[PDB]
Amino acid sequence: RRRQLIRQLLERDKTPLAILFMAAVVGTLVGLAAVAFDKGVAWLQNQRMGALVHTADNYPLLLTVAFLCSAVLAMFGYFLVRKYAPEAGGSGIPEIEGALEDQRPVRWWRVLPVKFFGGLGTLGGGMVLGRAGPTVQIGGNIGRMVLDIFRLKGDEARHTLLATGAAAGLAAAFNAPLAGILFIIEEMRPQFRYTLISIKAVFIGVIMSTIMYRIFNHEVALIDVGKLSDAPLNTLWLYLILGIIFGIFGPIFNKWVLGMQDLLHRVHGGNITKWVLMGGAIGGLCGLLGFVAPATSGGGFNLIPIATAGNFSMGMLVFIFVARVITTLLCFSSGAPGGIFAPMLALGTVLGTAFGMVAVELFPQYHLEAGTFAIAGMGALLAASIRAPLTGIILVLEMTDNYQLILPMIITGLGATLLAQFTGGKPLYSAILARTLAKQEA
Amino acid sequence: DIVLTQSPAIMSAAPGDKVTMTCSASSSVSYIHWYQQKSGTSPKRWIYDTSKLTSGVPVRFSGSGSGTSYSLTINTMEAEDAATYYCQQWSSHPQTFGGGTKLEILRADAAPTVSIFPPSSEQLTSGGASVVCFLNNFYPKDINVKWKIDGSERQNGVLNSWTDQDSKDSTYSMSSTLTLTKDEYERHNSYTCEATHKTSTSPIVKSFNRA
Amino acid sequence: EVRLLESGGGLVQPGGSLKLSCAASGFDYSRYWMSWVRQAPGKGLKWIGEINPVSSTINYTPSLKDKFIISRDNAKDTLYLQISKVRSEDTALYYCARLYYGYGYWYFDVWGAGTTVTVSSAKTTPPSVYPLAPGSAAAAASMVTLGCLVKGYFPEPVTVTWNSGSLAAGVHTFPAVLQAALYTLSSSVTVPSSSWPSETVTCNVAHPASSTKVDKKIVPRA
Repeated sequence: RRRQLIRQLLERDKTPLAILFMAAVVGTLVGLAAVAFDKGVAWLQNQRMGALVHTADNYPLLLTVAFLCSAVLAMFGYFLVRKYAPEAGGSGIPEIEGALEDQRPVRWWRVLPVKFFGGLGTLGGGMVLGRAGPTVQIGGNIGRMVLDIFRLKGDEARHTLLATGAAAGLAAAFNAPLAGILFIIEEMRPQFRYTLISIKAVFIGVIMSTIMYRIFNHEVALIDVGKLSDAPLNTLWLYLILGIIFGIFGPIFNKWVLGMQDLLHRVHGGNITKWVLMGGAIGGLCGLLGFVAPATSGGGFNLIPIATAGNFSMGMLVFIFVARVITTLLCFSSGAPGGIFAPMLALGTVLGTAFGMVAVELFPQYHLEAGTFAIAGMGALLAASIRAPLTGIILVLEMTDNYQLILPMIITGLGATLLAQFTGGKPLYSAILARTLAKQEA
Repeated sequence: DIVLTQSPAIMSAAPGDKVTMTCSASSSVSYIHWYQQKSGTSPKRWIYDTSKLTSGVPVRFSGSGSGTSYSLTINTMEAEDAATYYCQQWSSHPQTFGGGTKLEILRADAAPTVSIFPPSSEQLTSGGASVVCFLNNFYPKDINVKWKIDGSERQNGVLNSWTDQDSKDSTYSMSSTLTLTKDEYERHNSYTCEATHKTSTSPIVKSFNRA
Repeated sequence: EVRLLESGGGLVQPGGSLKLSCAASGFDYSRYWMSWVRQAPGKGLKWIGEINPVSSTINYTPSLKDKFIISRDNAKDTLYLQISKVRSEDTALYYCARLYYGYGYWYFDVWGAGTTVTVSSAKTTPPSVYPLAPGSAAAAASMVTLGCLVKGYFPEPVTVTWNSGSLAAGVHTFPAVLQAALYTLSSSVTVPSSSWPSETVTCNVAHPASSTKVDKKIVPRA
C-alpha cells in the first residue's frame, strides 16, 4: 500500500473551507452560550444570598429559606430534564461521547433549553455540580444545530462540528483553550477506530469560544494561587506516591458513583414526581449546608485557593474531603443536570493538600510547601476516575500557571492512571455510556 | 543529630601537589557540601552534591565519596588554595557542619628577623613599662621565646601572639611583650630576648642595656 | 551583584538582647529561604535557623523556646535575628545565608561577611598608642624594624595602617590579647634604612568603638 500513502501524505490537512468557517461560528455561539449560562448561575446564587439578608434575624427561618430556595430550583431543573430531555441529565459528556460514536441522538431542540435552564436550577441552588459538563453538551448540541441549520452533509462535518462544539464548550467553562482541545483528542474522540474529526477546525472553534469568554470575564481569574516553590529531583518520588494513592481511590469512587446511581433509583423507581421531590430535598440540603457549612456544599472552586495555601487545619481538610465525597455523590449520582469534573478538582486539591501537610512534617530536609502537593493532586482524580491524565494536567497547568510543577504533576498523573488501571477500574465516562447503551437494549 | 568530623585538622602541602582532606559521619549521609573560608572573607560554597564544582571553582578541585565517608581533593594545590574547608550535610535534618581543615602553604625553612624595643618614654610617664620583641618572617611556626632580665630568666607577665601565615611569603611572625611596672623596670639594666627555633641550635638573642 | 550585608553586632552585657540585621541586594530576596549560621571564636560552623519566603515555617537548632527569633521583612529586603538572655556562649561571628539546592539536598548558597557579637560586662575603653623605635644603641641593619603598641582598649577591633596606607609591604599586625578585661596588640613595619629616619614613618590607629583616631609618629630614641 506504499502508493496509497504517497497519495494520502501529499493531500494531508486540507480541511474544507466550509467546515473551518462553520467551526468558527459554532465556537462563537458556544462561547456566548457559556457566558450566558455562567452569568445566570451566579445571579441566582446571589438572589439566594440576598434572600438570607432580608430575613437574617430569625435563625430557623434562615435554615428554612436556605433549604427551600434551593429545593425549588433543584426540582425545577430535575423536572425540566425528566419531562423534556432525560439524556440531558447528569453529566452530558457520555451523551456527546456516545454521539461521536453515532450511537446517541443529538436532540438539540430538547437539550439546549433543558440543559441550560436545568443546570441553572441545580447549579444556582448551590448543588455540588460543575459547569464544564453541561457546557460540553450544550456546546456539543450547538455544534449539531448549526450542522442542521446550514444542512452540512458529510461524515467529517457531523463529527467535527459535534467535536468542536464540545471542545469550545469546555474551553469556555474553565477559560482553558489548550485543555478543551486535548479533551477531544484524548478522551471524547471515538476510542477504537479511526474517525474524521478535523483538528484544525476544533482549533478555530476553541479560539472563538475562548475569546467570547474573555470579552465577558476579563481582569478576574478562576483560581488565583500565586507562584509556588519549585520541586527538587529528590522530591519527585513523593508525588509518584501521591499518585498511587489516587490510582487506588479513583476506582473506589467510580464504584461509589455507579452504585449510588443504582441505590438512588430504588428510591423513586422512575417516577417523575418522587424523583423531582427527591432532588428538591437533595438541593435543599445543599442550600442549607451552603449556609451552615459552605465547604461541604457548592461547586468547590472557592476553597481550592484556600487549601492550596495550606490555610485549612488537617482536621478541617479531612472533614471537607469526606463531606464533599458525600455531597458530591448525592448531587451527581441522583441524576440532576450538572457534572463531577470540577468538583473532582476540589476533591483532589483537598486530598493533595492533606498529603502535603503530612509530607512537610515528615521531611524538613526537603523544605516542602504543602501547596505543591495540592497542585499535584488537583488533576489527580481526573486521572484516576475518568482516566484523561493529559487533559487534567494541562487543565491544571492552564488554571494555575505553575509550570515549574510539571514533573510532579505528570508523575502524580501517571500514578493515578497506572494504579487506576492496575486495580481494575474503568474510564468513568465510558462506563456510563456503556451502562446506558446496555439499558438501550434490555 | 548527625556529627561530621573532618579529619586532618591542620595540614600543609607545597604548590603543585596533591591535597586530600576527609569528612566522616556519625550516621549515614548523602550529597555533602564544601565551603572555602579565608579569614576575613565570607565562607564560599566550593563543592556541592558530593561532586559538583561551582562557577569559578577551578578544575583542580574535586570531591568524592559515599554513604559514610566523603573527601575533597586538589590535584595540584596552589597558593590561593590556602584556606579552611568545612563540609556540611543536610541529607538529614537538622544540618550539621564539620570541624574544619586548615590548608596552609608549605615553604622553605627561614630564620626569624629578631627586633627588640624599649618601653617608650610616653609609656614610662604613665607608669608602665612594656618591652616588645618581634620575631618577624619565619617557618615553621613552632618557636620558643625566653626573656632574661639582667641575665636571669623571667617567666611571669609575658604575652605572645603569632600571626596567621603570611600572604606574600607564606612565613610566620610572632611578638612577645614583657610588661612590668615602671618601678620594676628600673631595678634592672639588661633585657634580653631569646629565639629558640628549628633553624639553629644557637638562638638569635637581641637585647638592650638602659645604661 | 548579589550582596548579603549583616549588621548590628557588637558589645552586649550578659543577659541582654540584640537584634541582628541582614540586608539583601542583587536578587529577588523573596522566593529564597534565608538562614543564620554563627562561628564562635576559633570554633566550628553552627546552624541557628531558617525562615521560608512567606514566614510560614521557621526552624531553629535544638535550643530554648524564645532564645532565637528569626523573622524577615520582604518589603525592606532584610532578614533579622534576635538573641535574648545573652550568654558568653553567644559571643560569635554571625553569618547570614541564602539557601538553595541541587539534586534537592540543600546547601548554603551565598554568605555575608559576618558581624561579630561580644558578650562581656567589660566597659568600652579607648587605646593608648606608644611608638616602638629601635633600642638606644640600635644594631643598624639593611632592613630596619619599627613598630607601635596599642595597649589597653575594649572591645575588639583596632585598625592599624602605616603612612595612611602607602607602606603596605613588610607590615605585620599581631592578634590582640585579652588581659584583665582589656586588649593589647602591636604592629611591626620593616622599611629600608633609606626610608627612615630620612622620611617620616607614622602609624595610624583607629578604635572606632571609642571614637579614637590617633597618629603616632615614629622618631629615633634619646
